[PDB]
Amino acid sequence: GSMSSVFGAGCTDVCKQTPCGCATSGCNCTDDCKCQSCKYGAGCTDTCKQTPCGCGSGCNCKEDCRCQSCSTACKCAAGSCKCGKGCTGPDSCKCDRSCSCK
Ligand SMILES: [Cd+2]
Ligand SMILES: [Cd+2]
Ligand SMILES: [Cd+2]
Ligand SMILES: [Cd+2]
Ligand SMILES: [Cd+2]
Ligand SMILES: [Cd+2]
Ligand SMILES: [Cd+2]
Ligand SMILES: [Cd+2]
Ligand SMILES: [Cd+2]
Repeated sequence: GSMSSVFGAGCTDVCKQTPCGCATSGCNCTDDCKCQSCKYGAGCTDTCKQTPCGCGSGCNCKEDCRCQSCSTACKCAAGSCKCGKGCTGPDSCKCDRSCSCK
């Protein structure tokens, strides 16, 4: 129940590479980047990618995490998701822990 995208809202051509070059040439993408490959390392942990997630109440991520399973519930509610997504809730949120809302 989500958009089938591997990109965010402003990815570089380096992200459009193959393999993804952001892990070689640096990352410069947006907070919506659904690319588990470039933003990894400085955002996640080996406990998050376990699928669904092994973090839960025992997280070991960085901060650039886009998962709402281990990240704490946003204060988004009643139109309080100013990033522009407008999820207004952690369950609807698909942003990261350092986004505009959070
Ligand atoms: Cd990207
Ligand atoms: Cd990428
Ligand atoms: Cd990137
Ligand atoms: Cd994570
Ligand atoms: Cd997680
Ligand atoms: Cd985590
Ligand atoms: Cd949020
Ligand atoms: Cd959101
Ligand atoms: Cd957001």
